[PDB]
Amino acid sequence: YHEDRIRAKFYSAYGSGPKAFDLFNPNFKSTCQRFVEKYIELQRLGETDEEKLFVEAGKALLAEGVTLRRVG
Amino acid sequence: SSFSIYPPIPGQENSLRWAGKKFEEIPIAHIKASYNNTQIQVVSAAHQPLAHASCGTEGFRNAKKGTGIAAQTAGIAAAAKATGKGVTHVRVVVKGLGPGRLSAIKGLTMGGLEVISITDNTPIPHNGCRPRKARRL
Amino acid sequence: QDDPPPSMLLLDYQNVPGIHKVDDVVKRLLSLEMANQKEKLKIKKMQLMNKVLENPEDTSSLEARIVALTVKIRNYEEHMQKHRKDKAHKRFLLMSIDQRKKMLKNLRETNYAVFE
Amino acid sequence: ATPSLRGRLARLGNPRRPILKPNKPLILANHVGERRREKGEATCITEMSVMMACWKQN
Amino acid sequence: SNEDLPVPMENPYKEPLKKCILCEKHVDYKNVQLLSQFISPFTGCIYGRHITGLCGKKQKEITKAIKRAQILGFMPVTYKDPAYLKDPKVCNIKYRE
Amino acid sequence: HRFMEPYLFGSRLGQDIIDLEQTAAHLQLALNFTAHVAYREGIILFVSRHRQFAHLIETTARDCGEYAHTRYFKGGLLTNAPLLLGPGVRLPDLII
Amino acid sequence: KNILKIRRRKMNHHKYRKLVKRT
Amino acid sequence: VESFASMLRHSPLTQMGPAKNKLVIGQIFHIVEDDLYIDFGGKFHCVCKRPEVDGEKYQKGTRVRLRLLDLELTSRFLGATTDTTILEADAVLLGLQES
Amino acid sequence: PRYELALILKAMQRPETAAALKRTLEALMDRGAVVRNLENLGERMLPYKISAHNQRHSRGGYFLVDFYAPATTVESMMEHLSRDIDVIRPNIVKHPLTQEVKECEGIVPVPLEEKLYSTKKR
Amino acid sequence: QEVLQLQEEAKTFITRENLEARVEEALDSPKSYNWAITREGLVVRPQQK
Amino acid sequence: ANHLKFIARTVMVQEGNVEGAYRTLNRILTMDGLIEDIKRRRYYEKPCRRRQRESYETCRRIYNMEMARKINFLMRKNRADPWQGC
RNA sequence: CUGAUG
RNA sequence: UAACUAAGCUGUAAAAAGCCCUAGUUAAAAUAAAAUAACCCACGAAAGUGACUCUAAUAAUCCUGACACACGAUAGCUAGGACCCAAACUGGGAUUAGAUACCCCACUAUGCCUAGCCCUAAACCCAAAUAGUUACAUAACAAAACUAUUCGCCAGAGUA
Ligand SMILES: [Mg+2]
Ligand SMILES: [Mg+2]
Ligand SMILES: [Mg+2]
Ligand SMILES: [Mg+2]
Ligand SMILES: [Mg+2]
Ligand SMILES: [Mg+2]
Ligand SMILES: [Mg+2]
Ligand SMILES: [Mg+2]
Ligand SMILES: [Mg+2]
Ligand SMILES: [Mg+2]
Ligand SMILES: [Mg+2]
Ligand SMILES: [Mg+2]
Ligand SMILES: [Mg+2]
Ligand SMILES: [Mg+2]
Ligand SMILES: [Mg+2]
Ligand SMILES: [Mg+2]
Ligand SMILES: [Mg+2]
Ligand SMILES: [Mg+2]
Ligand SMILES: [Mg+2]
Ligand SMILES: [Mg+2]
Ligand SMILES: [Mg+2]
Ligand SMILES: [Zn+2]
Repeated sequence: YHEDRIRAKFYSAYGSGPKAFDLFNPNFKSTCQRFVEKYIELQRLGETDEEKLFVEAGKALLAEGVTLRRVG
Repeated sequence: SSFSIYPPIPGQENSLRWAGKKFEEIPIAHIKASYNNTQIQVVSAAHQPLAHASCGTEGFRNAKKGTGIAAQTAGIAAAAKATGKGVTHVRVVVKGLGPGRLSAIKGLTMGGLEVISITDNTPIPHNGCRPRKARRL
Repeated sequence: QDDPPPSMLLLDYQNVPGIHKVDDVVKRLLSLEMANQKEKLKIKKMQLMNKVLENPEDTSSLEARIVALTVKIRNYEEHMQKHRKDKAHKRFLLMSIDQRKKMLKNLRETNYAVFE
Repeated sequence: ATPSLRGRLARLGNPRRPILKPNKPLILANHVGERRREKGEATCITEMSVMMACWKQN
Repeated sequence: SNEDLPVPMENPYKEPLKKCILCEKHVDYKNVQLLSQFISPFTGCIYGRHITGLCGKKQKEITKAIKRAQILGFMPVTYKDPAYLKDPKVCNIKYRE
Repeated sequence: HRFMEPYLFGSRLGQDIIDLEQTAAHLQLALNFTAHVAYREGIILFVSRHRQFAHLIETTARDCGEYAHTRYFKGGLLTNAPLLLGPGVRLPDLII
Repeated sequence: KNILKIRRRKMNHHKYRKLVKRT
Repeated sequence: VESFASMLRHSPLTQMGPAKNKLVIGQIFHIVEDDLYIDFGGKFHCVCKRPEVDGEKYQKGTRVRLRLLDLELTSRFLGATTDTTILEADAVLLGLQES
Repeated sequence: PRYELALILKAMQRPETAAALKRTLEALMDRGAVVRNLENLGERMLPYKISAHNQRHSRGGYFLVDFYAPATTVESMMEHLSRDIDVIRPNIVKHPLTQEVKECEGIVPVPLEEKLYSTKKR
Repeated sequence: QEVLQLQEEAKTFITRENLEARVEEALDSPKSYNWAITREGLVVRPQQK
Repeated sequence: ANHLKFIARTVMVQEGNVEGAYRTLNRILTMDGLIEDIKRRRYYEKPCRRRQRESYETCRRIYNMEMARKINFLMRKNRADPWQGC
């Protein structure tokens, strides 16, 4: 899907999210899913540049109170 | 206790001595371990033959001198004549892959010579002279 | 036999502007003197394709492939007088002659005026 | 790693000369080989020689 | 009519291909310090791919450069130069166990 | 397996994904057939050679009042039944 | 197998070469 | 009604992507004297060795944290038409549901 | 640079090395070759005792002369350097800067070969 | 660009005039090509000693 | 011959231990392949026999590598069976 | 090492 | 080919024969061949080719096609040169009833360079070239079964 193209950027930059995956929960939403949920709406907000769609969602994830570990 | 198995080449300034002498002044024991005989010759660092002993000069015979005990006694027979001339350390240079290869090296120690290094100088041609044909046609 | 001068200013540095103002060192390094046989092969190929052909841009044509094989045949013959025992190059020459003859036969059967 | 196997055997699709001529088909069997027993050698030779060294001189 | 159907796109999780130790480098015949890192220190034998770990080009380039320097007179054939004995060990062979 | 391609939805990074529309469409017919054969007084045998759920399958067949085989299937069980099971034996009318 | 025919032609060729050497 | 593709696009296994180095909470469902059969939940169960610290705290039903390395161990060998599946997954043990 | 002369001169003094290098460069220029650069690699110990001109050489000065020369005058310079009693081992090769470096892509994952044998039941 | 590049290099070529100075500057400017490699793939130069 | 002596195929003994240093040198020559090369260069082998030996050794190395890889892959299932008696 | 035939 | 040391060296399951103008170490041209790399699979039409450098260079805007043309591993022939080493033949020594064989020693043609011939191989990857397909479908074994355009061959076995 198109979400995988953003999940690849998330797993390349931050790796695995802080909240571990819970495969038992059917409606479980991970940090990468929150990142792509922010990305799909920042795409609707009229933005085309990938940096302007990526680092702004990376900063918008701090609004909820989660941590992001950029793998150097 | 940093010990390296590499030989102390003269290009360095390392301080390693054996009975006061350097690695270059220590005599050499050339051991030609063939398939039917094992010859040992202890020469000085200036390439002067000090002692010589083979399994043939010890009263052995045709197939007797090809065994390993013959080379073990040949090492003692060479080490006696080497110690008689004032030799306490030696560098052994092995030539050829034979049955009396290690036996002569341990026989020099059984005859009273301290080995400081073992050099394997075996003639291996880079496809030069064509060897003889194979047996059991 | 053609005589390409050693100062021919080979085609890879012939169609560029500002080549005659540069000094003799650069002109000698960019001339046929410091070149191998491939550069002379290209110079001979263009010198023959300019005077024998009418459309030097049409390379896929039969008369273009004939004049492209002629220079290879001539280089093979030049190689053969120096290397007599060279059976691989003798085979390349004897097969390029047959390919040029086949293309000449097709050109004679298709366009006789260009063939002559 | 495992040596390459592409273009090694003689097949119809292989255009070049075969590199390997396997004695038996390269199929992984369902049983490993039994461990080979080591050939024994004579012992106490260096001690028997020094034992006979006493006799030869005495 | 369905929007959640998968689309025929390229693989986004495509991990980049691994490189050889000399990928995008210049193997020369005058750097015997570099050429000695792939020979045995005791006999001078050139190591193979299973020891060096070089993708197919640089193994042949290293072999040709070693064989060129050894006959041009820059690197010894029988042994490794002891001046380059303290070089970083890149090969995957262990003699002393 | 080559005969699994029409029953697949796709491949999610190496692992094949079975579609569930055809899964349910087949399961409806399977459940209907097994319910009809159990209605018509048919012998139903739950067969499975898997050493993890063999006890679950024995207990399920026992609670169902049908028969089970989760052990080593003998050679002539179904073909050589009048010699493996008994003189005159009724073969199962359905194998699940 | 095919070595039987190979050996038959081998014996034929050897006997023919010996006949040529004699005559 | 909900379509299978629509539920599969939003299933968490689809959100995980590649199963390499992923943090997954898995529950132990079987106990062996030294081996723990943990069910991370995807397809198979991974078998891990009981660590030295807090070894008594690992009982049947305990939820632990794992770093998934492979979803299913399969490989090909000489003269095989299909793969040799191990019917197991590869993952390491890190902790037991820190909270 | 087109050609490269890996000159191994005899280990001598500074003015004798300079006169040998002057005459070697002048002989390189007589053949119709322009010299690009001359790099002294230093005087090191030879890897092996080179026997040249009835002399056992244990040391030697390394020099690198790059130059543009026609394809015909390489062997003649080789015969000129073969008779010089101050050169230990002359060798003219192509310059490594001529061949452009290629994209060393890296190890491509090659799979195990399949369908090498039929599907007969063994 | 190739001829413009070779134009600059023609000024540093060795001629009959620059011969005596280039030989003397080469005899006093020793050059080394040796450089090693690591397991990570990084170049290390021995010039730091 | 023309190279420097006492550099190649030379290891120094440690604390008078010669028996183990000889094993070290034998492991050097065996890992570098000089032992089998010397034993093979005793009698000349024809090129067809050399090609046959190389092909046999390559097929044997392929088989041994794949068998060892399958052993290291199936080593996990060597544990005790948890479903004994089902 | 060697050692034929029915 | 020289110098020091020793009376032995080589040789095999074991011996004998042979060389003691022999053997070990230190220096050494010429000839022949081209360790590891190579667990690589490239080049060439095939044969064949992997020590290094340089020059020339690997046909066809690409179907098949001879009895025509050009090549063609080893062995062999002619003339000239080289000959470290190996080695047909041969001569000695073993074994054997015999051994004009396997095993050991010495040596020759030959293998090496130039020029000219000879044109044969289990020259086989026993699978023809060119474009394809994975449909129907396992005589057996082996390298799975087949299409379309062709060329070259095959009519029981021995004789041959
Ligand atoms: Mg035979
Ligand atoms: Mg080909
Ligand atoms: Mg077979
Ligand atoms: Mg078998
Ligand atoms: Mg007959
Ligand atoms: Mg030499
Ligand atoms: Mg006698
Ligand atoms: Mg070589
Ligand atoms: Mg072509
Ligand atoms: Mg044709
Ligand atoms: Mg021929
Ligand atoms: Mg001949
Ligand atoms: Mg002759
Ligand atoms: Mg001769
Ligand atoms: Mg001989
Ligand atoms: Mg005889
Ligand atoms: Mg052939
Ligand atoms: Mg045939
Ligand atoms: Mg044909
Ligand atoms: Mg059958
Ligand atoms: Mg007939
Ligand atoms: Zn690379």
